[PDB]
Amino acid sequence: RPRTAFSSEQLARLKREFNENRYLTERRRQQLSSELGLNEAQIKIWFQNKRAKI
Repeated sequence: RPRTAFSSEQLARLKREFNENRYLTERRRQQLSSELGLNEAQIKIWFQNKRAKI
């Protein structure tokens, strides 16, 4: 699944969440999917790549 394009607002929210906790429980990933309008799979990959860059 190739990464989708995130909006400025979606990225801002993602970075803020990452800053709070960089590991994502299944439940939080599901709540973040609902709130941001992104597939849970896109959030998971964004989190994994972000930790790798870090």
